[PDB]
Amino acid sequence: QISVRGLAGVENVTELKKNFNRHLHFTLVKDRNVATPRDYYFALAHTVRDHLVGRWIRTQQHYYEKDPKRIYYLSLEFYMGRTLQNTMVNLALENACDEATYQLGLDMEELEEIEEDAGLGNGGLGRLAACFLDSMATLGLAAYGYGIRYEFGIFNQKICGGWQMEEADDWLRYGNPWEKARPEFTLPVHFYGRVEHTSQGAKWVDTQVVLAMPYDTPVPGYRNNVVNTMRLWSAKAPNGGYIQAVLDRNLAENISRVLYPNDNFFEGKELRLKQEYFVVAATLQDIIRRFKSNFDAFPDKVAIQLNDTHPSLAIPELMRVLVDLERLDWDKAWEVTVKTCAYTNHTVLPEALERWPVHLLETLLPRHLQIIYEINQRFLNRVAAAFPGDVDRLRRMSLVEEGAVKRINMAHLCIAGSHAVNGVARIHSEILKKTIFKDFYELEPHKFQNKTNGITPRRWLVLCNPGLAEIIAERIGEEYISDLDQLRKLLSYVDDEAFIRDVAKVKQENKLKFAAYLEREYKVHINPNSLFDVQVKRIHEYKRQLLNCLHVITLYNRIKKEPNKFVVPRTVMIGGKAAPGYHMAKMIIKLITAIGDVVNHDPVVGDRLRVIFLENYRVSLAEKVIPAADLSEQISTAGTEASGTGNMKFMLNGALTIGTMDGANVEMAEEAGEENFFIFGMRVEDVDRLDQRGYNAQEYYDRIPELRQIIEQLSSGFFSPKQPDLFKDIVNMLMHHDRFKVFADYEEYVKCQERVSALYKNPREWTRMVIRNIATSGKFSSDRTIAQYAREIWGVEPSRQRLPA
Amino acid sequence: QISVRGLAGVENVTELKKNFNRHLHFTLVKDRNVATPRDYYFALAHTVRDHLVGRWIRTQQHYYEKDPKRIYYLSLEFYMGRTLQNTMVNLALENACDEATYQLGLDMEELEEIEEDAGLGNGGLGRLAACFLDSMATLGLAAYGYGIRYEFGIFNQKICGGWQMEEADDWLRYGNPWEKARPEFTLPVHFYGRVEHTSQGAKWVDTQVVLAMPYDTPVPGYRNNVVNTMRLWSAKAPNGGYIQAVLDRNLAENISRVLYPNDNFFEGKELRLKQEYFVVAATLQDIIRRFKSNFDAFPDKVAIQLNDTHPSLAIPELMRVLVDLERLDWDKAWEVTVKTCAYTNHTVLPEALERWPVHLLETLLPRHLQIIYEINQRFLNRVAAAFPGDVDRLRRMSLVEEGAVKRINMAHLCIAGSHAVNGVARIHSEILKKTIFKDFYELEPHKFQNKTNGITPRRWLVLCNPGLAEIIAERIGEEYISDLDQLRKLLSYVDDEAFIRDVAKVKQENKLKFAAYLEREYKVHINPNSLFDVQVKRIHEYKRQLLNCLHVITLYNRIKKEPNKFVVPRTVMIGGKAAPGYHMAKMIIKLITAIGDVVNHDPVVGDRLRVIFLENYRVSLAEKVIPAADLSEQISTAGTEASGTGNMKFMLNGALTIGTMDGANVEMAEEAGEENFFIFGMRVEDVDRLDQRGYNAQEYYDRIPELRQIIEQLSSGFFSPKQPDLFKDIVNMLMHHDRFKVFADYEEYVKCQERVSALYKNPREWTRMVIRNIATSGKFSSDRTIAQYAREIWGVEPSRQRLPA
Ligand SMILES: O=C(N[C@@H]1Cc2ccccc2NC1=O)c1cc2cc(Cl)sc2[nH]1
Ligand SMILES: O=C(N[C@@H]1Cc2ccccc2NC1=O)c1cc2cc(Cl)sc2[nH]1
Ligand SMILES: Cc1ncc(COP(=O)(O)O)c(C)c1O
Ligand SMILES: Cc1ncc(COP(=O)(O)O)c(C)c1O
Repeated sequence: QISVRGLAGVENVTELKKNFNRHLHFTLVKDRNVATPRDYYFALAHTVRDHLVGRWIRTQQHYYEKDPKRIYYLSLEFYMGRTLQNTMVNLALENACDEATYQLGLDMEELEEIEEDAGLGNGGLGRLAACFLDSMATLGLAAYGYGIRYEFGIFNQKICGGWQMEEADDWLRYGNPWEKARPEFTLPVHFYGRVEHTSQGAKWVDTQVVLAMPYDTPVPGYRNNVVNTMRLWSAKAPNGGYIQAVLDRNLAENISRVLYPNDNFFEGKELRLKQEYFVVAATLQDIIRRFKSNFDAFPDKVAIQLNDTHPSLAIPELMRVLVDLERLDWDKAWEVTVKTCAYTNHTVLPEALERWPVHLLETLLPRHLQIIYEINQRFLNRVAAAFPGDVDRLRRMSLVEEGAVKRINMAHLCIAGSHAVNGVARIHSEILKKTIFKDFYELEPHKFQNKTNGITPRRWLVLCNPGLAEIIAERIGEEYISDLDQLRKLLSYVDDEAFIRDVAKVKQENKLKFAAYLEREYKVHINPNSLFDVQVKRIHEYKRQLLNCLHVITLYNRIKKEPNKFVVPRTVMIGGKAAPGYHMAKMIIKLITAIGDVVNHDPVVGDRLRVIFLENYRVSLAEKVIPAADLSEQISTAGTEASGTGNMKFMLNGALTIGTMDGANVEMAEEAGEENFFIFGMRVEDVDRLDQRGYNAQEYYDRIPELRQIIEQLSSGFFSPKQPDLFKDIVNMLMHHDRFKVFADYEEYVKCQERVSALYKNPREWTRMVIRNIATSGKFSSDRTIAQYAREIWGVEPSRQRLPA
Repeated sequence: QISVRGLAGVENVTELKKNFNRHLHFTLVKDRNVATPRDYYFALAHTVRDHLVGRWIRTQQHYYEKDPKRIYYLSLEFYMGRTLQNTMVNLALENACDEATYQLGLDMEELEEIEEDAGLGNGGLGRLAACFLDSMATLGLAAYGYGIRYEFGIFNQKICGGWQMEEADDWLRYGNPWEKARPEFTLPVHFYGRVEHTSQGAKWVDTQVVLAMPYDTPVPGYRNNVVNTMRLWSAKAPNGGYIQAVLDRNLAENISRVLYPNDNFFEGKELRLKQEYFVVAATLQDIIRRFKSNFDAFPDKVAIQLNDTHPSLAIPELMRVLVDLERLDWDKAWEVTVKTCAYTNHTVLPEALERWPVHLLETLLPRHLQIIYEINQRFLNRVAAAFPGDVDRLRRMSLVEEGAVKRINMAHLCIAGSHAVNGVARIHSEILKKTIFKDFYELEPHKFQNKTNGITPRRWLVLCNPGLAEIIAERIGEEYISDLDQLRKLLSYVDDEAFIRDVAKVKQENKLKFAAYLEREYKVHINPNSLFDVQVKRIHEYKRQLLNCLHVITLYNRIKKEPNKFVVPRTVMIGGKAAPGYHMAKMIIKLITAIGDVVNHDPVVGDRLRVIFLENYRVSLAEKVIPAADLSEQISTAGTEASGTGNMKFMLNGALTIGTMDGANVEMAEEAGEENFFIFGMRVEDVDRLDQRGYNAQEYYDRIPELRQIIEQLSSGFFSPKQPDLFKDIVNMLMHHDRFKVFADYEEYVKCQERVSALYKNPREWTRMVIRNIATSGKFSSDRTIAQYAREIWGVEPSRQRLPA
């Protein structure tokens, strides 16, 4: 069996079994005769959960007495996934549980498949939060994750008639064994009301209260005995007629009901604003109380990291508390606030920027608006002094945006109230300084940093790709698991026939296992001897699933033109959710399935090309498909993807990347060598030049016969005979309203895809290049990222020293 | 210590402690340093809960293989109270837990005070359901309780400015250690839709589904190793825009949200009808499936007991299922149904009768209405044949009621679709036959029975009055605990000086403990050397808390007239909830407090009379005040209280009763001797005679100067100087619209109260009479009642044989 999954200690197995059987009887109230695989999964989950407890108590108590600086990671999303396997891995219990369940006549992997994702995020930002909690525990940081316990996470996606359908993600249906309710640490949050300016200052009164009930989930570090805490707040009513009043409690409880499924788009829903304030206010009460267990030392004991502008109200909230309740002078309080807070920016796309209507803030959060105006005044006073007479800089830098409706720019608030501002990869971090926050960079250059994203090599290697983890371990030991730069040592195996063999063998095993999953779960058949070409990520125009579609159609039309000409077989897989209200994204999902309907049923094509849409892409599913992937599609328009992290997943798991010089793709290529990446298309510079003279898609259509053909297939109704004009909006958009310049990268992309195939025809040289990629993915460990946060922002030293027993 | 609470086994205590400490660590995730009394209560609850599990599995499996007839107790209410103490008592674990907690430095009674009531009932009917589940387990019956898991039970009553305020009863706030969720046994219930009459018969289609999620609570028998099941169903949504759709799931989930606080009043709310169908449909699916694990044998394997008309839809539901889904012929199905179902009637008051609008049933439950019309037709066909040409009997007996709005009489449906119909005490059961269901009794006399109510001597003696239980045990052993007629043996101790001493000593201890509770919990001071005179029960005109008020005012006015004349000191206590919309009941609560405001602050009165309103009367509080009570107020207007059961509580716990010849008061007096009860006022016969010539309260006012005085105190504003006419509605009602003839029993009552005092001045003879009452309360055991149900209705033999280990 696999040594990286640890020891199956004889007494450990015995004890595991005993405790499994104990929970089944006492916790589940079952005999082996009525018990289902779900009961078996939960008995395991409880048994495994018990091993966290001693460390969870010991860790938190150890922070109480060492009194290190506390890091508070505020996020509206934690995209956690399942936790059974992760717990076993970080606790060295995996092989032991596997044996114990084996002796009881159970298949542990089958049991793991019953666990529901905690899918309390939308995409990258949400998952980064999750990898970050993991890496902070593994680096021995006294770090707390602080969010919302959504009753419903990211919608369950079904595909019906080729179309996405949304169903509620009822993830707490059968209970959550991993969380611990702390109803005794419940806290009041206030909304609405108004401000009384009197004698000991301002007073926020006549508010409506919503209670915040914390639920704590354990966050285990990798084999270091550290167990940190994720605290997620749940909304509760405080204590028409009686019945209606009792039923109307739902209204306040709706605050924590459901994750907003808008990935990188701003919607301006009040219920969202309530969700943001809810998490901010409850969290800060916790931070202060725990601090108190004078505020000059506050930034020496407290860091607040803002995952985007979503918890940006933490800035006026802290000020409110310090000034109104603690009665600090404004200036004192503001020094404290800025040194406490730092802000992570995740995207440059204007429509994802949070700009809340002033009337809304005035109504829901009156005292916060006042405070925000006062912040603006003093901040623009600073601008004016540093740049005398520069009036336009003033209106550009202003927290307040003028227009038919006045709004507050929440990014501006964050920069003003934070000592550090970071982007999430080098290219993105620089553009913040150069253009989009150029003015702020000019006022305070020292605020601006880079922290290039990362993924945890626990989840994203050991967990999901134990076969790859094992052949690496066979060569270089297990230290790389929490020291991922050691993967560099694998470059020395690039001519090693055993390693070349094993790497290819591991990938083929992962492909077989994925095929089996699709057959099991969907009765979908995929050609195992095909290049698995995978684009998985949220469905957006900027991510250009449509470019991928153009290519797929290109391959189909080329096959039909020259049927007799050999092409490398491909299974092209696309997966990802569209926001329920983004019509275009939903049209693109349908187009993917509609291409499959033609392509996958053409006898002339047979098994040399398949196109399939992976339903319900989510963390658990990523862990299945990514280790199976040959080609990693990372084809955003240059300038549009701040970083990405799926890109990193694929690199770590033995896929080659086809991509643009966008986001962290650039650094990955730098790390591996551009010779070892399929880089294509416009650079940022070329996109800009095209914007200066204006993007005319018609030029590209008039000069490329293959593209012209595809577009006429779409228009004429070749991919929807029953509904000839089904795809007119997509055609119109591409021809006349394409913000992401799909046609401009078509040729370079198709050519680059030809090189991909060319290489794939040479298995040895494909695998050698893959080795060059794995060996060089170390930079993309989230431990690396978190240690830069710790040293460059939070001002804490990380550590991988074991806590005792 | 107390031997009736069992043995503190040395290894048992050791093990208890171990397991207490185990749960505190693994279940509560606490160290002894952060732990609160609430954590300590839950560690105990888990520790004690573990002792049910083996018996719960063993009991249910034993029913599977013995395959006895299953009893299904359908009730919209189970008024359970707390379960920690009850579990320890029935498991002989009380003294042991007390010692174990003692060795850990904890007071177990203090820990018990943290447990929230399961207050999922309103009053008598709800509590009878609870005593019944207990007695069925103790009699070894394969009995299932089937109801609704209300998110909110009976409202928490606060008193503010003398007025009742209602607050949500958030009883699941900190978790329910006692219940076990069975989400895997979730079931669909259908609403709305319409009927297709085709080929394999009718088809109910286009329904809206609400899921029913069962939660199972253990029901422990008294020391017989039996643990039966209470199954309570919780409403769940099945799987505007996305967000609103997810939020709109609340609407269906509102079905199980809150108990309707209408005690003995019919309101006609659709949400109520949904609650009734919900419980009926989910329950019957369970019954059928479990039966299947041909339907001629169905009544030999299934009894359905209907606790009032609330689950009366079980009758058309069973028919629906048998006919539409199982495709039995109508007649076959109807024979099955009638032999399965029996109906318990709880009140004769017309306004508590369920008569649902036909339009409502047509809309929510179309197929049920059809079936109900068909039932009516065939049933009235039977009437017509048995009573040819009797047309008015036809419209009187009809399930269908004519009027501006046509309704279905649910009582009529129950009698028609049930093989037995019972009242809840002898007098009530006879009046059903004589008058109110005279016509049905004449068609089918053999259907009509009596089952006089009872209370469990576990909860209502051993649990709540361990001191009384112990001195009884000292004389006659412990067999009486499940064989309550053995209390008769105590009549031989009526001249026993040790027993007389102990009985009085026990009561004084209970009074001290109650005083302490009021001082602790409310800083209310009561004179311990006073006669404790207690009227506790739901606030209603028929129960005549106002008569009690007249008396209290009488005593105050008599004191003030002759200050120097000795009177036996009294603390008069009134407690009970008013329905949020019953204005008059709410006015009566205020009047009680307002009398206290004058009386309790008159220096001339000092501590010789106090009037206090016991806030939040509920099962746990009954267990505190009833063992403390000297005088038990049971003063309903004759003819109006079908049985009562609080009356029985008081008799069992050493109070004397002042009462009318109403409900089970009559049988209690018969059991004890009328010499041993303070019986007063009109009998049913006198009430009737007064109705024939018309009740004129003015006569009573014009002939009784003391009454006249009190009424002028009310009118003139003596009990509300700030608001002189506060009590005008109460005055007007009593003078001109009194349905319950308060003035007609005033004189007899006041005189009878004089005899009460006369006796109380002779402690020995008071206690001897109390002995005569306790000794004769055996008939009022719910085991007795349940065994009559088992033998006379269900057709099963009860048993007190131990199940093994
Ligand atoms: O949910 C937990 N415990 C509760 C406590 C409770 C209180 C009242 C009623 C029932 C229960 N049952 C539990 O399992 C729980 C224990 C642990 C240990 C963890 Cl590590 S994460 C975690 N959650
Ligand atoms: O609530 C119980 N067990 C659950 C099972 C579960 C499933 C998923 C997630 C967490 C948990 N925790 C429990 O305590 C539970 C066990 C028992 C034993 C009883 Cl007797 S009454 C009773 N309730
Ligand atoms: C489920 C899920 N969604 C989104 C992402 C981010 O991927 P990308 O960088 O391709 O948008 C990841 C890594 C993932 O696990
Ligand atoms: C809390 C509670 N309410 C109501 C009742 C019934 O009492 P009564 O027969 O006096 O209405 C009881 C016994 C009780 O425990």
